[PDB]
Amino acid sequence: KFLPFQQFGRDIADTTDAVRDPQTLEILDITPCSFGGVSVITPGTNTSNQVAVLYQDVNCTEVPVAISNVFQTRAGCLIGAEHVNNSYECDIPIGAGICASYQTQTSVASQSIIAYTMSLGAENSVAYSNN
Amino acid sequence: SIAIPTNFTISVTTEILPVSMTKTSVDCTMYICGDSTECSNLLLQYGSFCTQLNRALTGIAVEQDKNTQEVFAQVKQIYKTPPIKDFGGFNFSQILPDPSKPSKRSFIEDLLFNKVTLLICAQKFNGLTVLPPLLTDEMIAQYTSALLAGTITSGWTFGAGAALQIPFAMQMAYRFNGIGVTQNVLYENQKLIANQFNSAIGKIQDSLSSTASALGKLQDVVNQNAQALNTLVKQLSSNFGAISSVLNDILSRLDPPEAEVQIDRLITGRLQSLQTYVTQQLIRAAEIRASANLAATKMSECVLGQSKRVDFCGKGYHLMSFPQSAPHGVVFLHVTYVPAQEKNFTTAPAICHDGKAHFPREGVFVSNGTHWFVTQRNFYEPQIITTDNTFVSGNCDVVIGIVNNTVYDPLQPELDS
Amino acid sequence: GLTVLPPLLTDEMIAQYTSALLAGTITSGWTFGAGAALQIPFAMQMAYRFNGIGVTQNVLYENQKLIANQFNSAIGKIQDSLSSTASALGKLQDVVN
Amino acid sequence: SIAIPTNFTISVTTEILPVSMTKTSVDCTMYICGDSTECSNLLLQYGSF
Amino acid sequence: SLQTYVTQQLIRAAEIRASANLAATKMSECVLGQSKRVDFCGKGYHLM
Repeated sequence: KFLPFQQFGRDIADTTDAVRDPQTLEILDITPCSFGGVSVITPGTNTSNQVAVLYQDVNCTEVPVAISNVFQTRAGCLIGAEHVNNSYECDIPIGAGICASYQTQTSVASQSIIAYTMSLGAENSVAYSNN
Repeated sequence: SIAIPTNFTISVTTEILPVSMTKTSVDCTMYICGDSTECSNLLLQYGSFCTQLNRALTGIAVEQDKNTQEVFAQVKQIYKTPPIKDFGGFNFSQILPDPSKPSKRSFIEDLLFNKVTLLICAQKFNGLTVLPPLLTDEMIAQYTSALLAGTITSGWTFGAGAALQIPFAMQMAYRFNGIGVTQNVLYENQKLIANQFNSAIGKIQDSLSSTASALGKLQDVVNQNAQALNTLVKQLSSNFGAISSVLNDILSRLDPPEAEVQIDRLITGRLQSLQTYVTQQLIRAAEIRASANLAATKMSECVLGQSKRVDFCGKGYHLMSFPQSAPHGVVFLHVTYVPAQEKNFTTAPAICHDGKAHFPREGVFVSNGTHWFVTQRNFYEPQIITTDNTFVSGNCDVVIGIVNNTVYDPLQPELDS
Repeated sequence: GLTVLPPLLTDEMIAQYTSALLAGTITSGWTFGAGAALQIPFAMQMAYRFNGIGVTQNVLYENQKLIANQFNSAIGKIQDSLSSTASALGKLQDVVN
Repeated sequence: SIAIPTNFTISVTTEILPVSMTKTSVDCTMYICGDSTECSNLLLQYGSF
Repeated sequence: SLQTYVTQQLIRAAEIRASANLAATKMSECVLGQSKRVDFCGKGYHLM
């Protein structure tokens, strides 16, 4: 709710979070559209020339704007990544454990950058006993 | 005069160390210009301080990832706890992770996680992107669980090579050997030792969920980082000399041929604030790196071994250390041997039996006033003086403080034939 | 505007700590830092440091009087070592400078 | 071939470790402006430095 | 000038804190016990 003489609202740093339009008396809001950087995940150029672009802290909505090829990590939307059920060691860290690691499985349905939750190592169970 | 303890209180003290500041980055163009093209062009002319800033902060984030990955991931294989837990009466259920919770953590780490609690989107608008740590809380908990399993089953040998299952009492007796106490003490007072350990663990658990000031270092580092970011944001609300503190007003009111001076003032002031901020971040990250190296070393020769260095693995003699996860930090449960229940005694460095001094081969010489006994240094275990506990070192004249007393020969009764 | 706030631990209290550590180190040996202070004859504690470097205890007692002169003469050398050249306190002066 | 010592020696070696520097504080307006109220207004314009 | 002085202090304060933390270790290992770390508590075999 705004007072009769209140139409501009500075949030913490003279940034107008909320404004009131002049014609009617609605109370509006301001939020920057698509702030947030990018990233590039690729193997060596000699090894391959296909890259995967990361859009951090961005929900998977702007992918068709700049472009399976869809993934929503805890850090941000990642394109050009093929999820895999199993887990290997971390080759190219991204975030939240998702470590991209390009691998050519059998030259068929491969030669693509894949992203997966990294394994922590080889699981083990020591044959413990009391004697 | 000598004093020897007769009882030991196995304390459990917690040492909390920062391990990593919150990963953070900022965009020069977003912070200084706020998505304005004129300011971006002016700063591109002004120089590559943008690249320097971004590279420095990216290096900070990378080295923090390295700290997190190096202080914890010291195990080649992720061991898991055994199903049946007959750990010599040591109730480990409080620190061993259990599947009852939706998150596979233990209880003490849960209390630590819920102890520390911290708007961000408003600051995030001006390029204050916060990257998430590569290792997640679940994987950190799994690392802690693997370390605890290794310590509880193999002890120290899993640091060197393959883990070797050891009965828990056996490795505890080995640790008493390492701290100069014979195995017999433990193998005679095992039940009392287990009761003391469980009582200490319970008291620690109750103490943790009493006052939130225990995690002082972690709370202070989080608060310092939040305050630094907050004042960095608040710096945007200053004129720095020009008519207005917002770029859009300057652009609208004044043409660039005249507004260039004011926008240059804003650019210089904000970049000065930003470089001050990154210098502070560099120094704080160096401090955190030193703390993380100390934490890694402490884990290396406390959890995976038994350091004979005083106060490195808790006050008093050191037995084990149980690492536990924490929000952007680690905590160690230094299981410390501490003597108590002392008693005055009369001591003599040597005994002259047949003209020859009989030094003790291992232990001290004490007397209850009537008899004469030899005991281990750190525990009152009276023993009859025999030739097995002593060794002759020549004539008994040069030594000072020697007392005339007999030495029982074990062979003589066997010579009854 | 420049000011020099005094340290909380004044020169008197600091010298008490070093005295307290010295008192603990001499009589109680080293156990005073770990658990509780335990009276130890200073001859025994020295003989129990030789045992910590492989030298048997008998060596110290067989040569205790010789050791006492060796250590005390070294201390006297230290006193002359300090008040001969001020360059011994290098790092401490550099901080002040 | 092995060399074994016969008569030992005991030395005393001094070691030097700094523990603290001179605690120092400073005030801007007294340093920067020097009790002048004309400069005190200008300084606060530069934000919370 | 103050920024340079303050920045100088923080970096220098890290030097002392590094030494002070090292001093505490020397005050703990060498003093409160006998340390087997060669060339950490004085050259040669250490006593106290």
